Amino acid sequence: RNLSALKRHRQSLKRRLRNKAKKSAIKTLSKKAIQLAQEGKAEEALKIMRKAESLIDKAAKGSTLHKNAAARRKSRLMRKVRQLLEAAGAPLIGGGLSA
Amino acid sequence: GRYIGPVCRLCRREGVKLYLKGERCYSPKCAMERRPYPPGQHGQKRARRPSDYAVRLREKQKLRRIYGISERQFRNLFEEASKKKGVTGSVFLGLLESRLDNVVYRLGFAVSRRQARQLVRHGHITVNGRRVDLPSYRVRPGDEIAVAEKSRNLELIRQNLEAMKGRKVGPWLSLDVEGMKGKFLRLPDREDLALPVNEQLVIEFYSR
Amino acid sequence: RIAEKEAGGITQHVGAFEVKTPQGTVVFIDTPGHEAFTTIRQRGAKVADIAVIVIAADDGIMPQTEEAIAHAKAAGAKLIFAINKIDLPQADPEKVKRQLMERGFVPEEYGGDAIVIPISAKTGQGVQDLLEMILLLAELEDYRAPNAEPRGVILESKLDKQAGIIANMLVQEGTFRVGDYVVAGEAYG
Amino acid sequence: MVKIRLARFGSKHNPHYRIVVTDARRKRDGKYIEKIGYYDPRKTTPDWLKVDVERARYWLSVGAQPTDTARRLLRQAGVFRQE
RNA sequence: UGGAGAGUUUGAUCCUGGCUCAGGGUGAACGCUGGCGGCGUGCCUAAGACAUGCAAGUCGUGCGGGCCGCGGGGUUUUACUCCGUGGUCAGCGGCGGACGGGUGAGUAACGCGUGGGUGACCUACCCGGAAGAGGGGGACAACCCGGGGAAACUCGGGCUAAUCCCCCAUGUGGACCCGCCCCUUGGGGUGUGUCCAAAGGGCUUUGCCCGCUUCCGGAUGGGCCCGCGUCCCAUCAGCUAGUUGGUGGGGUAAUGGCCCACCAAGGCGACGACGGGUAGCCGGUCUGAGAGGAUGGCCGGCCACAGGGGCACUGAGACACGGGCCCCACUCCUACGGGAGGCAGCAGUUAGGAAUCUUCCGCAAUGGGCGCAAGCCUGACGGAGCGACGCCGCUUGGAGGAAGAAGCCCUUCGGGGUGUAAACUCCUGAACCCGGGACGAAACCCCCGACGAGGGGACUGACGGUACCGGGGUAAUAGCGCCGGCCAACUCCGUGCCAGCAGCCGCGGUAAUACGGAGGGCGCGAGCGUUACCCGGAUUCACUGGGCGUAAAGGG
Ligand SMILES: [Zn+2]
Repeated sequence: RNLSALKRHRQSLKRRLRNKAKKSAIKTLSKKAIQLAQEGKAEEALKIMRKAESLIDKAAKGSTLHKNAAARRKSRLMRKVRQLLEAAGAPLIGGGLSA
Repeated sequence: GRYIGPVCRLCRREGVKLYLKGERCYSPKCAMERRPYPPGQHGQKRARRPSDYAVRLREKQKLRRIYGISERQFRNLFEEASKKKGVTGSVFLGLLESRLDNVVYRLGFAVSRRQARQLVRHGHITVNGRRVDLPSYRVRPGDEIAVAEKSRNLELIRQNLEAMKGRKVGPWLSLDVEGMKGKFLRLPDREDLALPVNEQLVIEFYSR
Repeated sequence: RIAEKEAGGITQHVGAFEVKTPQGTVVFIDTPGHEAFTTIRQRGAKVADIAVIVIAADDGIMPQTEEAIAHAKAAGAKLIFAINKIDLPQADPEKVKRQLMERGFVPEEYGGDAIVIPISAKTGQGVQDLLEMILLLAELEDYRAPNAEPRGVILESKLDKQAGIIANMLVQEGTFRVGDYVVAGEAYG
Repeated sequence: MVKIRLARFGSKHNPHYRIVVTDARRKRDGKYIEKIGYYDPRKTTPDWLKVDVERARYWLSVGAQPTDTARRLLRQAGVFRQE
């Protein structure tokens, strides 16, 4: 019994926790953005979306989402937001949208 | 392992002289001449008509005995011959001859095939520089055998040389009788060897 | 010998233990104790260099005891005698001594060849004295047991979850090292 | 990563090495990409070691990071030498 | 470049036709016998249980810390301290532990083989190039104290670094939505908008090295999907309900019923689905004239599982053999509350079983990993040990030598056989002893050259004092099967349908070429035979190449 690979496990635990923090928060932010989009608040909503995007990017940069997954997520969010905005709003801050 | 044991008995069994001692197997003493029949009790009995298989088997045995080899080795040689293209019998014979011991015997280095083999084993026989001690050594054409450096001054070898002094060698062979040397030139064809064996029968036996 | 606890009245046990003295080490035999006469006579192996004889204060000397004594004699040992349970009120060592004398063995207090040390097997009594006596006997009799051709003896052979085929060996002669070919009977390795 | 390395074949006491291109995480006998050369330690043949040079160079260029022994062999052959 | 048959239903024949046999082979095994040497190779059974030792770590050139050691002090001493250090010890941090090594239970499936596809994708390390690397903050181990708990271990408070984490700045770039253009499924280019970088140590330090961050290009490694090929059973005939398609979303590196919501009612099937059994698959191997047939040991790839099952986490990559969590099963301790385990890694233990090796030495070679490096690690591997388990190589002498010893055996009593075999003469000289003695190992390392090419230096051997050479030097293990026909090779005694043999016909009930023995022979030979399976013969499942009036067979 007993090997110095418990260290790795410990490391992973910490990393897992950090990952969870990154990811859950991101998810929450996304949800909030979606909610904002729902009625047509636009500017604040846009800001929130931007923040979420930033968070996602940060996660990608670190050892969380990584790669193109983050990008995909962003696309999903942004497109959804745009769709929601079609029900009243139009880009008020400029923000995440390409206008 | 060798056959080992009683030799001219085998000759008797076949009914044709097999020259398995050299001398005595040349004189009135090979038992071919004094008595010509098979060994043991029913040798002098009425000889029954042998089956088709049997004759072939006998021939094969004769051949093997003549070349003095283990059966497995013989089989392997045959297989090799079959694999190679040409005349599966003549080629096979040639291959067998190419066995170092046989070559030595031919070159008159030793008066008997077993004797030759023994000589080869006991480091008395050199193939182009190195003393070679295994009679299963196959010689490819245009290659030099010699009585070894430290075996040139032994009595038996001298005697052998004397015996072969005067009497000529096979067309595939050349020997330097002065310096106990012997080049294996051509690969020996069937026509060169007036052996009593019929290779065809052997081949047939092998087939199945 | 070490002070730990009691194992119980079980009729098995692992093998020989090593009791420690100021002069040396003394090997004590802890196989199945009673034998129930495993072998009547081996061939003449000399398992133990010496053999002590335990005599109860309640039972006295038994046919079993006699047999043990005989075995010891056969082996080649100057017999030490021990009167067990002397703290309890039914103890009579004098009787035991008399019996021994009758048998043939004369203690040193009367003038003879036998060694008699009574022991208490409950409180902690005379053990050290006994050990000392044994040591003295060893130096007197010259019972000493390596550069010679190695020799041992099989005490017991068994099987384990945390090993395999295990054989409890006692060394007579030589130096035994891990990683060497040995034979014992017809079984080798 | 991709390595130029030596693959043991042959017999006991008669070793033979294939100067070969393969992935790092492989059997030292395993599925290699390409046989670029061969090497006999025992120096038994006249043409005892031989490697095709151009292929090796190409591999290097791509990024085949050789083993030390392999590198040495290559140098001996005349791959790393430039003019 | 390749193909042998025979014995047997009968009084005899001809066929039809089964059975049996020679041939070769096995991861074999058993019996008897047994010299070596080379090489290959050795739980095909219970994927049963498993001890012990080891099998995967390493970097102080990432960083703090304790234990010690020194060189020197500040220090009277003792501290404490400071560095250079030398090692350790554990921690953080990184990289590797997904490679290597094993087993073949499951899985008959895109699992594999194969040929493609990926405009539907990833790829740490490696290389190619581009661009960077500006500032500020923080926690957390270790450590110290404080508990809880039998132990396993563990919770609480505080401290502290760092390539740990965070945040701001820059933007070569890229990421995304939207638009436009060219493509053609999500490929490439561009515009507006939003978002995203990082980190340092080392010295011969004003100079380079290792690392770094983003990107594209490659490289290999894969993920996923499809075309075709993939066992038997039809006495398995209907199967299906996330099942078949859609829309939307989730999840993924990525597509997809992968998953979910909702709509639709399909989808597959006798060109064999579903069900049962069976089985890893192949490159191959064995056989065979070939077509085929069987098998998948070792070696190479791929898959799958690491007591059984389930599931995530971390990362370039696992659903993770020597990581994790959980339930069950089992073994192991318990102060009964709880933990510890996993050999299908090497060796070994047992148990099953006909049967299968050494608890070996080594990092020397190759390869792996980490590392600037030395170097550390390595049951990968290199070798050694055991086993005639295969295959091959050699020895058990050779040359003489009776019109024929003895011994034994038959005889028709003359004789014949063993048999030139022996004895005996001559010669050689495995073993054996001495003397030497390797190839495998030239590099990484240092110095000169710029740390490049190139030049020189040096070390480094488990095997192994082995192989092998040089000298000497003994005549120095023969066994097993069979002997009626197949089928090679025959007589006598003993036995009397008994004892026995047998693979098949069948031999044996008083002269047995078939039984026991003896001689003699024949086959092989350090082996030979028996058993088991597989192929062959068997054109007995016939594609090449069997047929069907009466043989088995035409359905009414
Ligand atoms: Zn003759």
